[PDB]
Amino acid sequence: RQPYAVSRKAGHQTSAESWGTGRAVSRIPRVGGGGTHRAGQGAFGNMCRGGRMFAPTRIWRKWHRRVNVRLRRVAVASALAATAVPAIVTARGHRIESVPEFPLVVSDSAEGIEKTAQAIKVLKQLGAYADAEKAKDSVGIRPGKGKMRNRRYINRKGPLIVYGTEGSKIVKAFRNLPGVDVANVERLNLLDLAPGGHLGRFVIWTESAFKKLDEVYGSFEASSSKKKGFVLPRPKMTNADLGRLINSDEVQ
Amino acid sequence: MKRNPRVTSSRRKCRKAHFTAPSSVRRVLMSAALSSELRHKYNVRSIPIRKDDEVQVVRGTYKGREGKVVQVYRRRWVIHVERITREKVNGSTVNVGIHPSKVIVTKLKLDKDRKALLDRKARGRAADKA
RNA sequence: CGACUCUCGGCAACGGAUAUCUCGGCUCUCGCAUCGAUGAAGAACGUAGCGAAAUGCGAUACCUGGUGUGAAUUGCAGAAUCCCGUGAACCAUCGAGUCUUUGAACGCAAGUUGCGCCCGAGGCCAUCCGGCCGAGGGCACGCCUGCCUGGGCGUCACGC
RNA sequence: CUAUCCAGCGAAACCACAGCCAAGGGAACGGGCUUGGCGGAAUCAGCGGGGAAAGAAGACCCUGUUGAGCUUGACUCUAGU
RNA sequence: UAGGAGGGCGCGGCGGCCGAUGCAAAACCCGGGGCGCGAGCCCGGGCGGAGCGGCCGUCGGUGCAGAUCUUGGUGGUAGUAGCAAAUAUUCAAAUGAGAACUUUGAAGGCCGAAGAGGAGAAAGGUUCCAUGUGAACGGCACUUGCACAUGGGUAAGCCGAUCCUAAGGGAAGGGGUAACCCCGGCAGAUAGCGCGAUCACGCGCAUCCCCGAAAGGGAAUCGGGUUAAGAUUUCCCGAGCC
RNA sequence: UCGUUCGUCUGACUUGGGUAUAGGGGCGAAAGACUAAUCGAACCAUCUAGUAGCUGGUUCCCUCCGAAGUUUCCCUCAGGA
RNA sequence: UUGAAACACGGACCAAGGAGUCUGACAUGCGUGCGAGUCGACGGGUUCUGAAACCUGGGAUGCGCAAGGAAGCUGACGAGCGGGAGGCCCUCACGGGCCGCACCGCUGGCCGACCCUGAUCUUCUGUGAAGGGUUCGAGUUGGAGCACGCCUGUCGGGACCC
RNA sequence: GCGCGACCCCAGGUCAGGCGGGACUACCGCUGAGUUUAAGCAUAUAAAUAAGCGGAGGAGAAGAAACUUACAAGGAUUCCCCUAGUAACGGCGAGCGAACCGGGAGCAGCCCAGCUUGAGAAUCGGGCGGCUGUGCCGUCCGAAUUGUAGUCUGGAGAGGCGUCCUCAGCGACGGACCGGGCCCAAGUCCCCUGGAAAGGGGCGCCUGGGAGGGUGAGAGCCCCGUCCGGCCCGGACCCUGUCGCCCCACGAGGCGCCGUCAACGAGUCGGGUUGUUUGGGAAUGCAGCCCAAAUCGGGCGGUAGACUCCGUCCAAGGCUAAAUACAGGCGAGAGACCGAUAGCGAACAAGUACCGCGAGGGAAAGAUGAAAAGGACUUUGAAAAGAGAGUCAAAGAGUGCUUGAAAUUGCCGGGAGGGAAGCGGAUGGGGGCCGGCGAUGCGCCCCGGC
Ligand SMILES: [Mg+2]
Ligand SMILES: [Mg+2]
Ligand SMILES: [Mg+2]
Ligand SMILES: [Mg+2]
Ligand SMILES: [Mg+2]
Ligand SMILES: [Mg+2]
Ligand SMILES: [Mg+2]
Ligand SMILES: [Mg+2]
Ligand SMILES: [Mg+2]
Ligand SMILES: [Mg+2]
Ligand SMILES: [Mg+2]
Ligand SMILES: [Mg+2]
Ligand SMILES: [Mg+2]
Ligand SMILES: [Mg+2]
Ligand SMILES: [Mg+2]
Ligand SMILES: [Mg+2]
Ligand SMILES: [Mg+2]
Ligand SMILES: [Mg+2]
Ligand SMILES: [Mg+2]
Ligand SMILES: [Mg+2]
Ligand SMILES: [Mg+2]
Ligand SMILES: [Mg+2]
Ligand SMILES: [Mg+2]
Ligand SMILES: [Mg+2]
Ligand SMILES: [Mg+2]
Ligand SMILES: [Mg+2]
Ligand SMILES: [Mg+2]
Ligand SMILES: [Mg+2]
Ligand SMILES: [Mg+2]
Ligand SMILES: [Mg+2]
Ligand SMILES: [Mg+2]
Ligand SMILES: [Mg+2]
Ligand SMILES: [Mg+2]
Ligand SMILES: [Mg+2]
Ligand SMILES: [Mg+2]
Ligand SMILES: [Mg+2]
Ligand SMILES: [Mg+2]
Ligand SMILES: [Mg+2]
Ligand SMILES: [Mg+2]
Ligand SMILES: [Mg+2]
Ligand SMILES: [Mg+2]
Ligand SMILES: [Mg+2]
Ligand SMILES: [Mg+2]
Ligand SMILES: [Mg+2]
Ligand SMILES: [Mg+2]
Ligand SMILES: [Mg+2]
Ligand SMILES: [Mg+2]
Ligand SMILES: [Mg+2]
Ligand SMILES: [Mg+2]
Ligand SMILES: [Mg+2]
Ligand SMILES: [Mg+2]
Ligand SMILES: [Mg+2]
Ligand SMILES: [Mg+2]
Ligand SMILES: [Mg+2]
Ligand SMILES: [Mg+2]
Ligand SMILES: [Mg+2]
Ligand SMILES: [Mg+2]
Ligand SMILES: [Mg+2]
Ligand SMILES: [Mg+2]
Ligand SMILES: [Mg+2]
Ligand SMILES: [Mg+2]
Ligand SMILES: [Mg+2]
Ligand SMILES: [Mg+2]
Ligand SMILES: [Mg+2]
Ligand SMILES: [Mg+2]
Repeated sequence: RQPYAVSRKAGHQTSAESWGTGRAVSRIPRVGGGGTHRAGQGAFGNMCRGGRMFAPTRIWRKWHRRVNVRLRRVAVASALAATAVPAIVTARGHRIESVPEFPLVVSDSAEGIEKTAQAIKVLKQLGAYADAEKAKDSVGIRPGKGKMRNRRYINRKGPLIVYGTEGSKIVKAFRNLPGVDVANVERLNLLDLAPGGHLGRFVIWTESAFKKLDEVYGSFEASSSKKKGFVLPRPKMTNADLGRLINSDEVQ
Repeated sequence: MKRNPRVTSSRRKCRKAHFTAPSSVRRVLMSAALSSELRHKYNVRSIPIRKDDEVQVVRGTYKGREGKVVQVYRRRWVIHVERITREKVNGSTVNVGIHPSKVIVTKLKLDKDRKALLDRKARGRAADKA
């Protein structure tokens, strides 16, 4: 967030002073002088016209909040896990009825593309282009004050391409497409892996990024991850199939 | 998308730079697309308009009406052209304003400096076409 | 039935809330360092074909000049060669110029366009080869370096 | 000369809703509550019983760990001599 | 009741998802139809003419009947109180759409010259004069006006300022002061030097600056004319004065 | 403020202009009078959104639970632990 | 307010604005991550829409893992009982026995302050075999803590508004 | 009846020159309150703050130990984190409150005065003159011996010896940094509604360009722009990159040794007392007055005191970027902010109109339409206006004109009323409104073809 506040001096650039009691009017401060309509009008209240606001907004609010580094990492792990489950992506709102396999992984030949037409053509072999079109035709002006606070157009979310060879040109080939985002594999971002707080961004992994996702996040072993002091969280259940638990021979 | 951190993407500042522009800038904004054939000839897509160009409004309520420009009226963001004109209640005749982006320059008033401008805007387009 | 009162709807008023806006504000961030005795900031008065304000400018007065762009200004009129050019423009920009009375304000003062003194381009006649009318321009305060003219047996040497 | 009427012009204080009484009960003096008396459109000009009428966050008194002016044998300081 | 908690309704953003909208969005109005116990919601019709809603997460300048609350509007009071000092107006005629209020004439009256007359100081600043007038204003009215609009007008050797001092005020050197600022006789080669001579020099320098009065002191002007508005003495005519 | 009736009217008289004294200061033939409708301490801005145990107000629905004016201490009794 | 329809005060009516918010410290409760650890918060490298994000250090920075004393200083030598959830074993079962977390109650032990005590050894002033205590500790015989978020409460700030 | 020189001081409209005032964010110095808190209040707190008075810059200030520490010690200044709400200070009450260590950002150290040319002021300024021109050179005056230049600064240094090692300038051409200008992809194709196509359908295209803005309604492709970069013009440059000519000394430095000297800042330190301030407590800084030094010495080592030892530094002269601050100014960029009673007081001729003698106070006020196409003309009226008409998609959007709420008023239609009305619960009578207000379809059968 960027900070926002009212002026330190709002409402307090009038030199008013209450009339006191005995003038058949309330005891609120009133502007001095004469010759204007402003003379005798209330001031310095938050109830006045032209006075303060109650408890004025100040720049030293808590704008930025802190989350533990290990909790960010755990959350990125859960978001990556949720990218792999087709029902989660489809629930989350991506048109995937024609993508070949999950997790959707394309060859490194994608890394070399340069042009946006080439990126579209690449999406055509895959099933992503239904989603990309969904964003492209769902772009529309943001309702409300956002259409004058420099937040004119909104759109949907399209596939998130992840690449492994840094300095590749797919970052520039895919940029112009509305709703489609491109990430590097070292620095995954939660705002992309789970927009809106909802799980299951439709991620398209390139073949370079996919094979080093293990080298980056590691496994259930100390120091296996490229990140220090981090191992994958373990779930509170190994198998979450209540059907199989309850209907197992032991339980039944 | 925008990468240069010197050009504003603010609606307020852009509307300032538009509606407060001086005449030397209003000329550049008063640009019109060339006709398809004259585009084919001069290898340019748009040109700022002149005193005596032949324009052919394509989208106003006066579609299809060819007319020479008679008064490019930079204050009200309009141009007055021959005979594309209406009648007041009393019967006086007044030229209407058509925004320059709604006309196409069918025939062009070749000044020598215009020839130079067409050369520059031609080779700029084509040196990046090739 | 009718008048009056209360009341419901329809329509009309008064009034400008709400709804949609916004060349404005606020907040954060970044780059730079540039006023003035070579007269600043501020103030006053003027200045446009038709202007009062605001914006601009200073008796060259909503501008002069160079450069850049390249055919306008515009509410009305007008002159416009101003059009393949030494070139329009309430255009941009900045080096050449102008910059009224004031104001630290500086000849003296100031409810005064008050009262002075000096130089002096230029002209007149000759009371001389001098004087009169001048265009302009000086004349403040403390201070430094130097120079000029000076003062005091403050210390002296030499002298009548 | 006004006040009254007429032409013309034309405000303000004030206003919870409003305006007939008796007795009772009640925050111990009700326009509203209870039991009665009654109660018939709409206006005119007065008047000063009432509306515990308007004017004013009572000045009389008290409370305040609020002041202020003044005094002195109050407490702590100070110019001056 | 004071109070506490839970679940929800509603306003405005942000990250997401699903949508509506020139075949009519937002808003607002309705003796329209419903849903919920309720906050509230959904639909219908009209005006409207360009945007808007729903769900999840989350955030907030988030919900009004009071505060002699603040700003703006509107009522009843109410066509009511009221418009009453300064004696007084009346009749013809003219203009005009329109006259108790304008203009001319006539008559009656008042001010009664320590005035309701003729001029000035300060103050005002164009109110002065002419022509025209839709509105507003002149607490009734208006053809009218000190109103609105466009024009015009203020002439100085002699009238004043300017000059000199009064009470007093500011100040150069100096004394004080943290510095702005405060003291002027404190005596300092004092602000200024002066006069005769320049064909140059001599003599003097004493209570030593500036400001301060349109009622103090004071170089000089009178008469007659003249303009829509200037002048008595500002212009013209004559005659003077410094 | 107006009307009538009054006080003084050659004097410690009435008055214009100039000028001096400016806030805990001025000035007072003394009333705490006057110092620009303000005076038992002017007015303007700022510290300042002064403080308040005191008065007034404190914004949506439903469901559920639901009291106290009593002890002890306090310059403590309108208050707080 | 014990008590309001009150002859108690505010309210003529309408529309819009209008009053427990922000920040710091602390605390309980709850959620999440890790868990004798936990925080990357000041910096550094990266960052092709980005004040974001990601990486980095820490071998001792904050808190926590040790406390008692004013201080010099010293600094936990290892726990039993009664009731207990729950499990287990025996019986046809009723009933009986065993292990018994948490928590509650009881008694102790060890560290330290104060007191008391004193074999040996030792650098003669130190140690400390044994024995202690109607004393005191915010101790130990349970490692649970750190960080973030939310509400509530106390306090400082204008601090619910006038 | 003198001529001289020095000192000290005059007056000069002398020649040449520097000063004063303005802005307030940030910065430096002085001065300096109280409201408040302590539930009173007087020390304390507010606060070493607000106000007052001055002074600068792009940053200012500080800065190269008379430091801290007690360590295995480190090593200028400034800022951030931690130290730490801790030690300390406080009617030990309210409260207040730093530093060392450590980690980071950036790091650069320097020059004077004194003993030191004495064959000899080697120095500096000014007038004039020249040239190559931010200076150099010549000449003449002056400053100066009461000391200019050079060497030196404690880490040293001066001397003496030594193989030795180290030093110079001018050109070009860029890069780099800054400003400016110009240029740069793609539909305006067909149909429909529409006043307007930027809407819907269909057929297509660009995208290293779908930031934003304009254009007659939701415009990637109409326009300005955005991405990639390209081109050219001008600046300061004083940073380095390579080329070219110029060849680095008997001077200076460094290094090694020697042992002889070894010079170091005064009403200053330091001490008493007073006042203020601090966390600084037998006194943290500062300041006034008095006392007033030291050279085998002086200041520190957070409890005053004397002695012994130890750790440490060298004041009383000066300069110094970087990291840091920034409601002012100039130029930019962004926003989970405000949307005309909001947000700056000011969206607008807002610090304006207006008030006050003056210090000062100080508002209100935004929206026609796509385009004025701003209503010709006819007629009633004295006129404003009305009624027809016309422009427009609509003017009932008609110059305070987008929509147009309630309060409140009028007219039309209905309803009801014996000193209130309104409201709750019953229905009843009027209205007004509801066809999802209320159905006609299922099974069995026979054709007649589907
Ligand atoms: Mg009243
Ligand atoms: Mg405001
Ligand atoms: Mg009448
Ligand atoms: Mg009664
Ligand atoms: Mg009553
Ligand atoms: Mg009754
Ligand atoms: Mg009457
Ligand atoms: Mg009556
Ligand atoms: Mg009466
Ligand atoms: Mg009465
Ligand atoms: Mg009272
Ligand atoms: Mg008390
Ligand atoms: Mg008192
Ligand atoms: Mg006493
Ligand atoms: Mg609020
Ligand atoms: Mg409201
Ligand atoms: Mg209200
Ligand atoms: Mg209420
Ligand atoms: Mg009457
Ligand atoms: Mg009367
Ligand atoms: Mg007389
Ligand atoms: Mg008279
Ligand atoms: Mg007149
Ligand atoms: Mg009238
Ligand atoms: Mg004089
Ligand atoms: Mg006089
Ligand atoms: Mg006189
Ligand atoms: Mg004459
Ligand atoms: Mg009288
Ligand atoms: Mg007098
Ligand atoms: Mg007088
Ligand atoms: Mg008075
Ligand atoms: Mg308050
Ligand atoms: Mg107050
Ligand atoms: Mg009470
Ligand atoms: Mg309590
Ligand atoms: Mg009572
Ligand atoms: Mg009563
Ligand atoms: Mg009361
Ligand atoms: Mg009332
Ligand atoms: Mg640790
Ligand atoms: Mg047990
Ligand atoms: Mg609070
Ligand atoms: Mg107090
Ligand atoms: Mg108190
Ligand atoms: Mg008190
Ligand atoms: Mg200050
Ligand atoms: Mg400096
Ligand atoms: Mg700590
Ligand atoms: Mg303090
Ligand atoms: Mg283009
Ligand atoms: Mg189309
Ligand atoms: Mg657009
Ligand atoms: Mg002080
Ligand atoms: Mg002291
Ligand atoms: Mg310095
Ligand atoms: Mg907001
Ligand atoms: Mg406003
Ligand atoms: Mg419209
Ligand atoms: Mg519109
Ligand atoms: Mg309207
Ligand atoms: Mg209504
Ligand atoms: Mg009656
Ligand atoms: Mg009823
Ligand atoms: Mg019924």
